Parts: sequence; C-alpha cells; structure tokens
Amino acid sequence: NDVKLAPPTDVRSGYIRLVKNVNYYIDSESIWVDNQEPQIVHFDAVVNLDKGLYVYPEPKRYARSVRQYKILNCANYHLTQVRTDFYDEFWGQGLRAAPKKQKKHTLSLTPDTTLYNAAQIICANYGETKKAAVSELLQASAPYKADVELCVYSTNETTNCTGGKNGIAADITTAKGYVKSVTTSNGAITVKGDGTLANMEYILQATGNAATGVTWTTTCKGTDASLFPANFCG
Repeated sequence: NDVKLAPPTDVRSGYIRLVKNVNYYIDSESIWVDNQEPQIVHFDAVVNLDKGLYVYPEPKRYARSVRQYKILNCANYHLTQVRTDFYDEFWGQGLRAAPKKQKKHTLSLTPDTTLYNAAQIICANYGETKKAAVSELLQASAPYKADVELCVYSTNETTNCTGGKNGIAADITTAKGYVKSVTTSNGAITVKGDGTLANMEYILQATGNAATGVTWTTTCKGTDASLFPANFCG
C-alpha cells in the first residue's frame, strides 16, 4: 500500500546526526573495534524513513527504518557497506525483513563525500603513546648502566666496560618496539630510537672510578631530541 511516516524529531540516546540528512544517524552504541586491527571501526548507520517499505511476507507490514552495517578503515578512509537490514520500528529495531544479498562495496571518503566529516569524528573517537614510547627508550639503558657501574668498581676503569665483557650484557642490535639498538663501549651506552622515535638518540657516558667518583653524562642527538623528558639531556 502507501503509508506516510512522521520520523522522530528528537534524537534517541546513543544516536547522533553528523550529515545533512537529519534522519540519518550514526549508532554510537553499536561502535566496536578489535584491538588487533585498531584502525578498523565497525558501526551501524540508521535511517528513519518518511514512507513505509513493504518488504515482509505479510503484505500489510512495512519497514519504518533501515540499519546499514559499515566498516571504516581509518588508515585509508575506505568505507565498506557490509549489510542492509529493514526494521518495522524506528531506530533500526523490531522485526527484521528477510535477508537479501549485499553487493559488498568499498569507497574512498575524500573531502567532498557526504560521510567525510562523520568519518573524521568516528576515527577521532575510535580509530586511534608518545611519552610512554620515550619512557621505554629511557628504560632501555637501565640494565646496561647498572652493569657498567659494577664493571667500574670491579676493574677500576671505564676502558673495557663494553658489551659482552665484564658482566655487561651483549649489545642489542635487533630493533624491538621503539628501541632500534643499545650498544656499550668503554663506558658509553648508545641508545637509538626506532619507528616514531627514529630521530632520537642518547649516549650515557661513565667517567672516573671509585676514588674520583663515578660520574655520568647524558648527551642527546637527533632532530626530535626535544621529545626527551625535562632535565634528561645534559
């Protein structure tokens, strides 16, 4: 038949308008992310209709809303529509029409696209640190500093306080996390960052001995040395 609907004027809790169409909502409560793929955001869009769609076995029953299951890749702004469901109540609830085949399709959300700003917002909230990374870079030298001090008290010199000698652990030459490498030579521990910290490096140098006192200097290098914590760099 032909039924005219009056879509709800007030926004239901958990739904939000982010596009020109006031009857098209993002269902905030539906949003989920798998932490193993942290830039891939799963969500439903919901449209409240202004005319019923007769898509049920019973010829008098009609849909009042549509729920579209979407996947947004925040790394490349690709948006995939996965499934479309028709519901007999507003807000994508109630009895669901029989499933139809979705021509699964993906598109790139460039700045002219209707959903571009909605995607920016979804990504800001769900699609994904630096201080914790820098802390790990600092912690990398800790075991080596301890090893070098032990060496200096035992041997009475900084010469030969080198990785793989005098109880000093071997140099780390395999990148792991934010640490590219840790090397120790003659009382100098050189730490280089990796990835986001690739432009950060520091050198901890031991000088002296028991009688003079064992002193440490910290020298920082790299274009991003400004990211080191207050008072760290000498």
